[PDB]
Amino acid sequence: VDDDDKMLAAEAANRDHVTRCVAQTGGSPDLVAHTAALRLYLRVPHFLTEWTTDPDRRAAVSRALALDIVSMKLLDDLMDDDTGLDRVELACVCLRLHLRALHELESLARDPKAVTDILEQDAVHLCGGQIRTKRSRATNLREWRAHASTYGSTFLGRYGALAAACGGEGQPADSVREFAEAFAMTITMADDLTDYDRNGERDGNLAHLMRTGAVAGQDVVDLLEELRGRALAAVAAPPGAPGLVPVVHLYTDDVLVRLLPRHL
Amino acid sequence: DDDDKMLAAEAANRDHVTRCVAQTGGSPDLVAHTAALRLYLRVPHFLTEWTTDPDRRAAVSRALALDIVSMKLLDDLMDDDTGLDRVELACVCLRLHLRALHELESLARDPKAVTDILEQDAVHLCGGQIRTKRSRATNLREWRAHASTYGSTFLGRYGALAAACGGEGQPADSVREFAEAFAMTITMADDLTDYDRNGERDGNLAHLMRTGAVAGQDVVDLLEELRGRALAAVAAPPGAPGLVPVVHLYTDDVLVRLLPRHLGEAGAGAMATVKFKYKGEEKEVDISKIKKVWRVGKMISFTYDEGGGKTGRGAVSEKDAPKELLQMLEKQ
Repeated sequence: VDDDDKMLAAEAANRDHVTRCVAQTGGSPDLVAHTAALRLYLRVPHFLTEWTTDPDRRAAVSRALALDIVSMKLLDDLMDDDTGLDRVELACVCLRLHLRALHELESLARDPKAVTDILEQDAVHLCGGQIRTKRSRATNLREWRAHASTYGSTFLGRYGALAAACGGEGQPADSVREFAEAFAMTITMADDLTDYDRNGERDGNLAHLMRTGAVAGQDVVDLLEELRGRALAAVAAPPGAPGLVPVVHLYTDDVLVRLLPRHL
Repeated sequence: DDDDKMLAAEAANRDHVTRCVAQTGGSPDLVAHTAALRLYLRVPHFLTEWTTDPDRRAAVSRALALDIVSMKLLDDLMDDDTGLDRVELACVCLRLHLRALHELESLARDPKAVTDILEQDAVHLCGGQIRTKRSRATNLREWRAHASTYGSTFLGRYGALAAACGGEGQPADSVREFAEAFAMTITMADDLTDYDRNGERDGNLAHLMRTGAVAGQDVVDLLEELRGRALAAVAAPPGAPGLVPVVHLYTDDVLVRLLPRHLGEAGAGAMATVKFKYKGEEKEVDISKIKKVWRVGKMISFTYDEGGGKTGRGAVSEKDAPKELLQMLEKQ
């Protein structure tokens, strides 16, 4: 039973916890399905909880994070209003999953108060950030990374801090967060370079800037190597999460080998 | 001076919310939108009426304002008909909500009380709202059932939070009972108002009333039941007597101002009458047939229409004179 077996079971367990919850609160089949298809979002909590030694606590935190992350994803579906799903269901399920997550996370945190501390702390930076992102679209790598740092990095960094706050001891809280923020940007670039064709995205989209020449391929390669570097470092801080090393390489190499060639 | 406290409270909450909206990147339009939520911003003052420490009362009142508004922005976002920017709506919605959670948890008796309360009937509230829009109501019973989740349960939770964060002397169950009953009185008022302000029709109480699907007298009985429920909760020790005029104010407004717009010609249930014996017979006439009426000592004498250019006559003790007849006296 290797790490992949733990990852696959964590993902399935998070998916089930989420769908059960969407369904008991009125979610339509289409919404339950939409929810079941957010694969990475359901998997990411497993990486964030890699520093948690108790297997039972880790599964509990993992699925509580999955509930809020999916919740935020639905809130995001609600603002783009482009999924064809019923906005009432989207809004209601979004609220329901979020409140259940607060309940679950607070019941696992050493200090229940730590949960609302973390969520409030850079709430302005994350929310005001998302507004600016959608207002002024990016025109170069500097502007892109800046925006991605809020809806991507700050977004995941928060769940990083929560996983540390609800994971018991032996948790290097700042490294868990460092990890999530660097990893979040690697995957945000991935999404950008996948969503160009799957969604027909243009304005502010990194793939678009790449093709229109506003951004150089080498710069993009450098950014990825920088993020890889930052992620590997974060997981080497004591106590350390060696399990995440292959994960960092997996997602980074994929953007390099599979996705970048599609734009250059 | 409770009126001055109530007004100040609303302004204080307005201030706290708008600054918060502004600090997050909310546009002037959105800021104005939330500043216009008058009753939403005032309601927290009613919910914290049992809070003895003024400084704590103000802190709780504004934290509640924050979340109540946020939920209102969430609702604006699902209807997507305000013309406001969906991104700002979603982001400000989340930001205010997260701020409210932080403020409330800081005032709570117990660390888990805020999230316990929000989780408790979260499914009831959320699936409740989904079903409200999924199946429009077709009678008073159905209207009331839907209204009990997005109105009563909705405000009931903030009633529970006011009690949880308002230190000692809070009759948790009563604060919430008030919130749930008052929320429904307000919800009926919105329906009877928004019929014209918004052009709302499906599942709308005023529409059900005009359509004939719901009877005026039943609406009156419900409002009376709700006034009674609210008054009782407010009477429970330690008591919040200051809320009494408030309860009557809102209930009477629905009865006096709003209801008549949907019933018209005295939809006050049954056509009132006057019973009397005349020339040895049992007689009863509808106030609608009565022409002239005057007093002679404690007796009320009057005439009326019997059918055609025909005119009736009669006299009854004032003790047996219906309210309507007695009013016709003053009005004559």
